[PDB]
Amino acid sequence: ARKSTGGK
Amino acid sequence: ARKSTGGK
Amino acid sequence: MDKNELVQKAKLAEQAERYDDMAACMKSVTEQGAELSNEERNLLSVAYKNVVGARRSSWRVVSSIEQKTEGAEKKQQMAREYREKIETELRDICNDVLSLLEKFLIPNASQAESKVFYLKMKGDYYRYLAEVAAGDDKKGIVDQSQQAYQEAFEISKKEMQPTHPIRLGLALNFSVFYYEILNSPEKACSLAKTAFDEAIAELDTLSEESYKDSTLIMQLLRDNLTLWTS
Amino acid sequence: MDKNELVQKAKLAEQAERYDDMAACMKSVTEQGAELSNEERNLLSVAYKNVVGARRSSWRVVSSIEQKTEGAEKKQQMAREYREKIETELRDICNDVLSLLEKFLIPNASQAESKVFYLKMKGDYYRYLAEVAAGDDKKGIVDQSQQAYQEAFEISKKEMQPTHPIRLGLALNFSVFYYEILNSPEKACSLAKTAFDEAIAELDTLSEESYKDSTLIMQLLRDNLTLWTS
Repeated sequence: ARKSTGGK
Repeated sequence: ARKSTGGK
Repeated sequence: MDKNELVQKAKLAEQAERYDDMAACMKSVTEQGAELSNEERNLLSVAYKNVVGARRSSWRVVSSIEQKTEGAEKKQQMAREYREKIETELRDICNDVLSLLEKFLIPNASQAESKVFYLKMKGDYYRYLAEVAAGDDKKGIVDQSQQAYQEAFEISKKEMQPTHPIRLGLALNFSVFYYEILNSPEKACSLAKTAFDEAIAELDTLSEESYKDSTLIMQLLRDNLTLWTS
Repeated sequence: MDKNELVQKAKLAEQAERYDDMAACMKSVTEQGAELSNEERNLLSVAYKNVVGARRSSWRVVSSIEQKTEGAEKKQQMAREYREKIETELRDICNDVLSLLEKFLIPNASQAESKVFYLKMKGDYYRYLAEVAAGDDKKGIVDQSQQAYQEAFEISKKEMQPTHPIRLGLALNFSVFYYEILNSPEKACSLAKTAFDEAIAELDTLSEESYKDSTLIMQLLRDNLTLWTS
C-alpha cells in the first residue's frame, strides 16, 4: 500500500 | 517479560 | 438491539480493533441474564482483555517515568497525576468485569468449564488491581485474587485433562500470580513445571479443536520457566 | 493547567499511547491563541494524525466487510450501520482539525514554514473526508483539499529548498491526492518524480537536524513510484 505522511 | 493469558 | 445482533456487532468491533465498542457490546449480552455460549464467552474475554491491557500498558510506561524523573520535581508531579488518572481508569474497568462476574457469569456456570473459566477471570482481574494497589487494600485484593484462582485450580484438576487449554491457561497465570504478586518464584516455577510436565506426558488427549491453543500455552509455560531460572 | 504543563502532559500521553488524551492537550494549547512553536506544532500534528489514523483504519476494514458481505443481507446491514458510526467519528475529528486551522494556525503563520505546514494539514484533512465522502459534498471538499495543497505547493517551491522535509512531505501527499482522489496516476507519478529528482540533485543542502526525515520521505516517494508503475 502507498505511503503518506499519515502512514503508518 | 513473562507471558500471561492477558499477553501481548 | 437484541442478542444476536450484539454478538455480530461485537465481532465487527473486534475486526475494527475498537475494543471499548466490542466490550460494551458483550457487557450488554451478559446483563441480559442468559448463560453465555463458548463463542460469546470469548468475545467478552477478548474485549476486556484488550480494554484492560491498553491501560496496564499506559500505566506501566508512565509509572516507569515517575522513577526516571526522580530528581526532576516538576516533571515527576506531572507523571504522578497522569499515573493516578490511568490507575483510576484501570480500576473501573476491573470493577466492571468483577461486578459482571459476581451477578452473572459465576452463579450461572452450570458446567465446570464455565466455572473454571470465569473463576480464572476473577483471579486475573483482581491480579490486575494488585499490580496497582494501594497499601492496606493490597492485602485484601491479593487474597481475593488468590482464592478465585485456588477454587479454579482445584476444579480444573478434578474435572479437566492436563491438556485442556483452560487448565493450562489457568496455571500459566496462577503461576505468574505467585511470581509477581505473592513474590514466590519457587512455587511459581514448581506450579508451571507441573502443568507443563503433566501435559507433555499426555499428548494423545488433544481434541482437534484446541491442540494449537494447548500447545501454545505449553510453550508459554516453559518460556516463563526458562526466564525465571535464567 | 497552563501552556507548559499541557505540552508536558501531551508528551506523556504520547509515551502512554493515549492519543485522544495527547490530542485534547494540544487542542487547548492551540485555542489559547499564541502561535505554536516547532515542537508544539508537531505534538499537534502527531496527536491528530494518530487519532484520525485509527478511525481511517477501523473504517477501511469495516468498509471492506460491507463488500465481502454482498449477498449476506443481515450481515451487511450490520456493517453499513457500524461503518456510518465510524464515518461519523472520523468526520468530527476532521472538522475539529480544520476548524482549528481556520481560527488559529493558518492566520497566525508569521512564517512561510508555518504557512506551508498548516496548509498541507488542511489539504490532508480534507483529503481524509474525500476518502469518505459522500456524493454532492465530495466535489466541494475535493476542491477545498486541492486548493490548500496548491497554495502550499507554490509557497514551498518559492521559499523552501527541495530537500526541506515539509516540502518533500507535502509532495508525497499531494501526489497521493492526485492518485487516489483525483484519480490521475501520471500526474501523481510526475509530481513525485520531480520532488525526488530535485532533492537527489541537491543532496548537500541537508541541515543536520533533518537529513533523516528528508531522506525517509525521499525513500517514500520513490516507493510510490515503484508501486504506481508496477
